[PDB]
Amino acid sequence: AYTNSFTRGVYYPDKVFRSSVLHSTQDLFLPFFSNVTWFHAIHVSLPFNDGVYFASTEKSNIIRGWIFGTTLDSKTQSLLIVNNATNVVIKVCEFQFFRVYSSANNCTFEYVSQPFLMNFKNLREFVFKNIDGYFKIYSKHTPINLVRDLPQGFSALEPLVDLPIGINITRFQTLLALHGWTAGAAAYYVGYLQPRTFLLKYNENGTITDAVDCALDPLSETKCTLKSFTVEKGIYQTSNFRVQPTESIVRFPNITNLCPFGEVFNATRFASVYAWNRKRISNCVADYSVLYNSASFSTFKCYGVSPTKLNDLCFTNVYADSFVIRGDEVRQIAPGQTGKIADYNYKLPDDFTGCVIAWNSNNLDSKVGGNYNYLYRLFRKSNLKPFERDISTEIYQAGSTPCNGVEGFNCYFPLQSYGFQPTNGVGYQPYRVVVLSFELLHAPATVCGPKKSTNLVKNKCVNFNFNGLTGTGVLTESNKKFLPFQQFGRDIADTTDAVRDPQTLEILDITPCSFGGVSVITPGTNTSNQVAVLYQDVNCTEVPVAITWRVYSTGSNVFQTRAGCLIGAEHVNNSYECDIPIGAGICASYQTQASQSIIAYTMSLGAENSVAYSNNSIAIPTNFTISVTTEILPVSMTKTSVDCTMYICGDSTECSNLLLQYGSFCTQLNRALTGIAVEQDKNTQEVFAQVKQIYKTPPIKDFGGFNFSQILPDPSKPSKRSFIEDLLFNKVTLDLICAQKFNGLTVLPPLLTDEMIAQYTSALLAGTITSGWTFGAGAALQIPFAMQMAYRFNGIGVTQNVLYENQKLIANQFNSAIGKIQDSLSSTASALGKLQDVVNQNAQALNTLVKQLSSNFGAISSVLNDILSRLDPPEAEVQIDRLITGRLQSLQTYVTQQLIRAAEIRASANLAATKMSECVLGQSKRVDFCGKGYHLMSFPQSAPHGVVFLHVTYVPAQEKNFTTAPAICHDGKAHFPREGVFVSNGTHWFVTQRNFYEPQIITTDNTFVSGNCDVVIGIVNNTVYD
Amino acid sequence: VFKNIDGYFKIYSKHTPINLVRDLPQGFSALEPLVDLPIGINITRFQTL
Ligand SMILES: *[C@@H]1O[C@H](CO)[C@@H](O[C@@H]2O[C@H](CO)[C@@H](O[C@H]3O[C@H](CO)[C@@H](O)[C@H](O)[C@@H]3O)[C@H](O)[C@H]2NC(C)=O)[C@H](O)[C@H]1NC(C)=O
Ligand SMILES: *[C@@H]1O[C@H](CO)[C@@H](O[C@@H]2O[C@H](CO)[C@@H](O[C@H]3O[C@H](CO)[C@@H](O)[C@H](O)[C@@H]3O)[C@H](O)[C@H]2NC(C)=O)[C@H](O)[C@H]1NC(C)=O
Ligand SMILES: *[C@@H]1O[C@H](CO)[C@@H](O[C@@H]2O[C@H](CO)[C@@H](O[C@H]3O[C@H](CO)[C@@H](O)[C@H](O)[C@@H]3O)[C@H](O)[C@H]2NC(C)=O)[C@H](O)[C@H]1NC(C)=O
Ligand SMILES: *[C@@H]1O[C@H](CO)[C@@H](O[C@@H]2O[C@H](CO)[C@@H](O)[C@H](O)[C@H]2NC(C)=O)[C@H](O)[C@H]1NC(C)=O
Ligand SMILES: *[C@@H]1O[C@H](CO)[C@@H](O[C@@H]2O[C@H](CO)[C@@H](O)[C@H](O)[C@H]2NC(C)=O)[C@H](O)[C@H]1NC(C)=O
Ligand SMILES: *[C@@H]1O[C@H](CO)[C@@H](O[C@@H]2O[C@H](CO)[C@@H](O)[C@H](O)[C@H]2NC(C)=O)[C@H](O)[C@H]1NC(C)=O
Ligand SMILES: *[C@@H]1O[C@H](CO)[C@@H](O[C@@H]2O[C@H](CO)[C@@H](O)[C@H](O)[C@H]2NC(C)=O)[C@H](O)[C@H]1NC(C)=O
Ligand SMILES: *[C@@H]1O[C@H](CO)[C@@H](O)[C@H](O)[C@H]1NC(C)=O
Ligand SMILES: *[C@@H]1O[C@H](CO)[C@@H](O)[C@H](O)[C@H]1NC(C)=O
Ligand SMILES: *[C@@H]1O[C@H](CO)[C@@H](O)[C@H](O)[C@H]1NC(C)=O
Ligand SMILES: *[C@@H]1O[C@H](CO)[C@@H](O)[C@H](O)[C@H]1NC(C)=O
Ligand SMILES: *[C@@H]1O[C@H](CO)[C@@H](O)[C@H](O)[C@H]1NC(C)=O
Ligand SMILES: *[C@@H]1O[C@H](CO)[C@@H](O)[C@H](O)[C@H]1NC(C)=O
Ligand SMILES: *[C@@H]1O[C@H](CO)[C@@H](O)[C@H](O)[C@H]1NC(C)=O
Repeated sequence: AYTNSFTRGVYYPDKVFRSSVLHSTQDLFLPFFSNVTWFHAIHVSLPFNDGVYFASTEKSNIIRGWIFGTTLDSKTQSLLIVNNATNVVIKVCEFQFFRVYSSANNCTFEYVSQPFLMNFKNLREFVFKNIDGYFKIYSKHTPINLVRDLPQGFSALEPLVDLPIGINITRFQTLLALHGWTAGAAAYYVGYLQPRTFLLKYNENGTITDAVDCALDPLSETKCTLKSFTVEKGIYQTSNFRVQPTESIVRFPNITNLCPFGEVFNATRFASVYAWNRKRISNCVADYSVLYNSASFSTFKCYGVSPTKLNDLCFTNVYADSFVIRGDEVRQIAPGQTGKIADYNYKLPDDFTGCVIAWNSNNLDSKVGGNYNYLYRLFRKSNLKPFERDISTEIYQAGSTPCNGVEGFNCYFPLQSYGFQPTNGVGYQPYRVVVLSFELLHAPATVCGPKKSTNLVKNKCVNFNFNGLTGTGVLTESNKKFLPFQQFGRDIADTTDAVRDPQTLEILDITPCSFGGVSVITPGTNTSNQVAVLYQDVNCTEVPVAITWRVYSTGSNVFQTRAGCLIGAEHVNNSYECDIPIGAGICASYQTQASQSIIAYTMSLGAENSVAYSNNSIAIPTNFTISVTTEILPVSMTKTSVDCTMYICGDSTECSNLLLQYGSFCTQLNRALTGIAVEQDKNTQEVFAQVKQIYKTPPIKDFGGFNFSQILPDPSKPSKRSFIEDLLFNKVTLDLICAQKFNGLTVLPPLLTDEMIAQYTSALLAGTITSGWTFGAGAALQIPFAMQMAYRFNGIGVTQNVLYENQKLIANQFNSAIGKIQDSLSSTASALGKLQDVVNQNAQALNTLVKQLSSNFGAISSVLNDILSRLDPPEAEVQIDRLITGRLQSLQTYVTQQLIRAAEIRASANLAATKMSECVLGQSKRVDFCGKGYHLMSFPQSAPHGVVFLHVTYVPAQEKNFTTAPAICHDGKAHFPREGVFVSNGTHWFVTQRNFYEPQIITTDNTFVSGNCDVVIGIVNNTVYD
Repeated sequence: VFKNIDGYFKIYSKHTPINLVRDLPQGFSALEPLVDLPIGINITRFQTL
């Protein structure tokens, strides 16, 4: 039987308390939704690889006992756990498989301890792990409902005990004791752990409440990468994919330059004993396999080198000595061994980096009468130096008297050769011995081996090697024309691009295994859980054959695009607004095409339109909308202060004295940050403090129907802000601050408090609504808001009569616009994106800075205190200086990023100051500067580290067609409109303003004369009143 | 071209026909490598036979 493990196989990774923190771990866990074996134990009257997760839900404690080992037959040590009524007993010994075991031999360690395990069934979760000879056991007891077959539910297993088990473990078994055998059946669950990366969520109590398997599905991969349980709708770049190579191929030239070492093995007569000949070969190829294949031998023992080792080791100055010796003298030449021949004929150095090969030579050297030609000398002045030969025939005085002349009593220089006979000498028969030594100690290398190659593969990623040039990828037919001296080809980027086969002189291109970006496209995690996967710049004929999660690699949804391919969304022919941009004009959405799914499509650039252009057709608007639009501008950012001493050094005197050497760097960093903070204050002053005096709105708020109650301050609230200002303040969200403060990263408060910023804004509002643009230039001059509105209308080329004749309508439009602003700000949280993401950037920068303190930067650890405690000053300081360099580099990176961010914030603040000067303090003519349409006025509103402009704009609407002429000819002379345009309703002609349909009688006042009507193209005929 | 670097003695050569207007005419050509020998001896002075 089998089933799926939903949320089981989770434990506390280490004995450490945490709280309200999402922690990422890499350890042995049971993967989520895994193939868990449902065992049933029934009587008729398992491999332990990378830990085991064991679950039991049976009653009456029926399942009692565990076995772990490699053989479990008392040949090798075994681990056994057994439980009964009162306690639990553990052994690690060789038990012969008390019905459990027969005999106890070689027993070394046993453990006796507290009990572990004490119709609603209960789960008894156990986890067994074995790492570097340490066996950790984890457990948990959880009563549940009846049956439920591994229900939905999460809980982690606390550790109980760890065992120092020093034996290889391969298989584990369960045992149980039963009460004539009673018939019975039971059930348990077995799961296998893998090296996985998990994300654990800790509650306020520090209990692991929930987990995410990062390496299960793309959605959980995005969850683990963002370190959050909720993922906002969009596209997120996850870990990069690379198709792995298939095999390894090695290419070398054909076999050349052979060592003729067979001939010296096949020599008719070998070198003498006392007069051994020394020989050296180099610059060829030798093998040991063929050496004992062609020339078989049985008497050989080698010192310091493995028989297989000689084949791959590359010689320059190898010493070879071959001679015929007696079988009993074959083993006597070993260094430090005493003997007549060793001390007076030939011996090897103590540091003999070599080995001996011996074989029989009786049948090739011995005669019937004996070979009396292998003469030697078992007499010398002393123990001769290693690798020395002597042929000087000086008489040796062996006896007590100076034996001189031809001979003496038992005195002679040479000795008669051994009676070398085939059968008579049992171990005295001659043997040929060759001693090969390789005490090289030299730069050149000559004699290594044929350096064997393998078969050639093509059109497939491989680990290719060409005469030491190593790489990975596919090979293809080469169009390059090499030259005989050229071997491989490089490109502009100094990388290998084409290589020639050293065996046969054919050349192939090199292209490493195709790869690209992996992106996950998701809607809101709350909205849905199905995701799409984008493979960037990879042809998706390759990923399906590349089928760690590869479930989606052979999905029925594949769409190919310029950006790459998309899997998990269906391409559709119709075009919508872009929601999630994919790239190269492809956008993804989540909709029902009634079941909802992810789709991909070509983005629409807006509704198709054809402007009704003609010779003489104009469209004139007859109505307008007073559109009030919010423009959010960041003005300042959180003024940050950092002290080197607190951050870089954990209040250590030694670290402080080592850091004082970098005083220049620290003063530069402090100067840069102080400059940034003073610049933030200057930004706020330049944007807001543009008024010499603080103006006050009158108690009578009568502005000809315009209602400024939502933007003017309300005395009720303690901080005298407005309704809209309060909404903006609530929308932006401004512990980790305590940790930042404790690590020496402080936030200096702005010079201007939110109260005085609101007071500056209120002064600007009062000046704007009571004086208009005049308070910007010089002394504030009072003017009714109606006539200021008439002036703003006159500014955009609309005659002031329009506003006075529609005063109530414009006032109602403005009020409804403010109402819509209030509703939009109250409803959605996406309004103040810019200020919120600025705050998020600053918070992320500070969090990254605090997190880099965990990096060791190649030191022993990331904490100075343990370094000081565990190290004597010199090694302590040689670690601490590296740590200081790392942390100073992190601080420099932070300060540089802050300088660039402060430059962009200063650009935004200069733009905000320009907008306050040109939109608030006056009416701007710059198109689309102070909002979309014809700008009328603006209202500043303070917001957390920024400003909001309520750009009031005139937008024409309800346009209609008219017939138009460039000029009028009345009395043979052309007439032109003073300021407006000629239009005809079909019968009569009229002069009108260009932004509001208002026809007027064509008279001498609104028109001026110029030349005659035979030059202007498109002039028409009409009459002009005096 | 005769070189010796890290005990490795390298020979480069090239063969060109000329009308023998005069010694070392105007022209461009490179010397393709022929043989490198791992000699590893001291070279300071050289002579032509
Ligand atoms: C220019 O556009 C104005 C709207 O942008 C438009 O105002 C609209 O006028 C109509 C009729 O005068 C109103 O319609 C409603 O009138 C009353 C409420 O006052 C209702 O009882 C009726 O049933 C009807 O629904 C609109 O309410 C009003 N819109 C606004 C925002 O006030 C002007 O009339 C237009 N001017 C010209 C010259 O076309
Ligand atoms: C300017 O606009 C203001 C908001 O649109 C408006 O204030 C609003 O006034 C109305 C009635 O005058 C209030 O409506 C509520 O009045 C009482 C309050 O106890 C309730 O019992 C009623 O049921 C009703 O809900 C709004 O509460 C009030 N809104 C705010 C935000 O204060 C001003 O009156 C407008 N200015 C002028 C001159 O009229
Ligand atoms: C195009 O514009 C024409 C010029 O304004 C317009 O003609 C005008 O039409 C109105 C009635 O629709 C006339 O108004 C007078 O009508 C009678 C005439 O006897 C009087 O008794 C009334 O009291 C009223 O004053 C205008 O007299 C007339 N303009 C002229 C100069 O005669 C056309 O109707 C417009 N046509 C279209 C299709 O838009
Ligand atoms: C964290 O543990 C505390 C106990 O130390 C929990 O507080 C009690 O929880 C029980 C069961 O949930 C309630 O019956 C009590 O009313 C709680 N006591 C108090 C004073 O609130 C607390 O609920 C746990 N928190 C979480 C998130 O599980
Ligand atoms: C897969 O890789 C590229 C990328 O799609 C393929 O190149 C396209 O091939 C199709 C059909 O032959 C053409 O219509 C496109 O114009 C090609 N585009 C580009 C950018 O090259 C290529 O044919 C496929 N196979 C291989 C081996 O690359
Ligand atoms: C001005 O007149 C033109 C043409 O007389 C109008 O354009 C037509 O609009 C209708 C529906 O909007 C289409 O079915 C026609 O194909 C259009 N014709 C042309 C030639 O473009 C235009 O709508 C009129 N202007 C306004 C503001 O309505
Ligand atoms: C505007 O009216 C004038 C006359 O009042 C037109 O001028 C005449 O045009 C015709 C045809 O080209 C000529 O035969 C006459 O000789 C012109 N008379 C004069 C006095 O110039 C003129 O054509 C009209 N405008 C247009 C655009 O037709
Ligand atoms: C579990 O594995 C067995 C054999 O290894 C297989 O027969 C069975 O279908 C698998 N079950 C699941 C749910 O994958
Ligand atoms: C449990 O078993 C141990 C030995 O394995 C023994 O010492 C102990 O007496 C047993 N207790 C009971 C209650 O069976
Ligand atoms: C294991 O026990 C056997 C007795 O059968 C003994 O010969 C051997 O020396 C023991 N080995 C160890 C390592 O204790
Ligand atoms: C290597 O030997 C093979 C086997 O016949 C031959 O085809 C190939 O041409 C040889 N290459 C060289 C460089 O000798
Ligand atoms: C996700 O949707 C739920 C309702 O289904 C809503 O309560 C929640 O606010 C949404 N998430 C976010 C981040 O707004
Ligand atoms: C888009 O239209 C073409 C023909 O115009 C058709 O072949 C194709 O199947 C359509 N796309 C989809 C996703 O059905
Ligand atoms: C626009 O005026 C020119 C001037 O001669 C004329 O040729 C053209 O036909 C006119 N356009 C149309 C659409 O009639």
